[PDB]
Amino acid sequence: STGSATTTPIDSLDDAYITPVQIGTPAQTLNLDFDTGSSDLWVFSSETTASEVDGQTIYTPSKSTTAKLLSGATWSISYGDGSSSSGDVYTDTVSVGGLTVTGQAVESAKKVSSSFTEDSTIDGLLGLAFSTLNTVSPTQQKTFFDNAKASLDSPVFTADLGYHAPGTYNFGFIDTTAYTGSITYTAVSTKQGFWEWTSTGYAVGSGTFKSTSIDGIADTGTTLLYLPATVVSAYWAQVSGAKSSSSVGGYVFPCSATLPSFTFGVGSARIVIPGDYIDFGPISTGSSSCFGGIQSSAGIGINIFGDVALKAAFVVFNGATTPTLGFASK
Repeated sequence: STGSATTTPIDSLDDAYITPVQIGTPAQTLNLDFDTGSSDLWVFSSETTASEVDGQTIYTPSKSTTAKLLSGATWSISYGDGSSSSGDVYTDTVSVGGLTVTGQAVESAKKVSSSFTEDSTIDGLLGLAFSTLNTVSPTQQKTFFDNAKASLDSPVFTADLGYHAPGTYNFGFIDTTAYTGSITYTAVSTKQGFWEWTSTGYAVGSGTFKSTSIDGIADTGTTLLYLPATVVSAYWAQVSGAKSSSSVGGYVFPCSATLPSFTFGVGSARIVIPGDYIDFGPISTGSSSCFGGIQSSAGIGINIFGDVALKAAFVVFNGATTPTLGFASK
């Protein structure tokens, strides 16, 4: 089997992407944030505290003839941005782009943190990291991809995120028309539960490529590109007026600036992020200070190839017995 679904930016900055997901019988369609940096499929639901729902579409398990409570199971998650959610668990039928999994753990939120409530466009998350990170207790549950894998034509999914435009998540096949050139594959460590890999270096604008190993994770659920402070300083030094602002929380630059591109290495190959992709707009409405899309990871503990980087590529998440990542230009 295969599946194919369009993913759509939630706003004009590409802050996140939502993909329609069918849950239950009859289907309840929720727009989920597919997140290769986490491993829980959780949804706003009829069980979510009413004051914490503000415009999201909810899953109502009592209206699904295929829903079953997973007795005793609870979940609780905290993300790198400080947000969180928790609740209980049902199993139900879940379909993405025509690919159906029966008995998928659907984690129903009883509580969500304010950032989720305040984002009416995201009805939940669909995790695509390794199932070892799944938070369900006392019996850890498998991701949608893990459950689907054996049925797929090939044990892979691909992320093709758009710049200010829709893109595609495919399951079970490589669309060879969706990228240019060849796909360069690179080794993955699953030791932290992430799609963790090592970039071979970087360049700023038309500058020379610096060969240096940068370990990080491919994370569709993170907006920006978080890299070591040395790398980030080298980038923003090429933007007149750019500076790191403790009060704003990162590098800012004059909105009148033209940003240079940023290149990252994948083996001997190179992925070029156009300068425009690094502009995240005014820090507040009407400001002439703009927020940068490349930020320091120094306070995170891990480097994160978030959407800024991933949307410059066609990305293969190869879930074979030894997983690997593939990147192509597009």
